[PDB]
This record gives sequence, structure tokens and C-alpha cells, in this order.
Amino acid sequence: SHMCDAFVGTWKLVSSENFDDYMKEVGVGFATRKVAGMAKPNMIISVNGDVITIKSESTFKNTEISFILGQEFDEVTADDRKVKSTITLDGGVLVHVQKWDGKSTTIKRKREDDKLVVECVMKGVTSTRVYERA
Ligand SMILES: Cc1nc2ccc(Cl)cc2c(Cc2ccccc2Cl)c1C(=O)O
Repeated sequence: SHMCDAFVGTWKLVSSENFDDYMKEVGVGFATRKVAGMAKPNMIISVNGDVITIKSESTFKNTEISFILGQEFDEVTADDRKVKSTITLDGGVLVHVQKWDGKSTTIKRKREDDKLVVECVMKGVTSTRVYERA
């Protein structure tokens, strides 16, 4: 479909702002925040037909999700939440909403110049994480 072509590839985390505070707001505990916050994950995005796969590999945890846009799925997050997720494309932005225990967080992924920018929002707290091609 050429849906998501500009996201496909292997990406490495190069900068982060406010991520500890985002994780606090989400409810992540101290030790997980410390170790997860040190990580420099490799995110690998691929598409096969209508199925998008996002893998993250790091010293902390490796995660993998596969999904169809607009179609809710189960995800266990790197901090071990069991959430129900829905990912859509809105105006060229991948919008990932996670629901658990009456709570919600949204992660937006966008191409900007040669970067892939990840914005994580929990209530009034936003974190911005920048990935570059690996
Ligand atoms: C959006 C996002 N949300 C996260 C939420 C919780 C945790 Cl512990 C790590 C997260 C990470 C980092 C991460 C993701 C997967 C595996 C290891 C790590 Cl440290 C990211 C991210 O930068 O993709």
C-alpha cells in the first residue's frame, strides 16, 4: 500500500527529554525507571501487507508488536503493563493509544527531517524521544 514507507527501517535512540517524568506519571517503579531510562533501544519497523511490526531491542528488554491499523490488540509493555492498544495513522502520524486499569497513554511517532520523533503523553506530561537511522 506504501503505508508507512517512511517509517520502515532500523532506528536508534539518540536523545530523550522528560522520559523519567513520563514514566513516573505512567506508574513505572523506581528500579525499572532507572534501568529503562539508561537504555538506547534499536527500533525496527517493517510492513508486510496490512501488518505492521515494531520491534525494539535493548539491553533492558526486547519487545515486539504486530498490528493492523485501527484494530485493537494485546500488548505487554517494557515495564510489564498488560494493555489494550490501538494504532492508527492520522495525518501521516502513527498514533498509539494504550488502555489499562482505567488509564490511557498516547504515543505519537512522526517523521521529521531524517529523524523519527516519538512523543509520549500521560496526562499533562510529555516526553520527546528522537531516533535516527541505525
Ligand atoms: C515509547 C516508549 N515507551 C516506553 C514505555 C515504558 C518503558 Cl519501560 C520503555 C519505553 C520505551 C523504551 C523501550 C522500549 C522497548 C524496550 C526497551 C525500552 Cl527501554 C519507549 C521507546 O522509546 O520506544
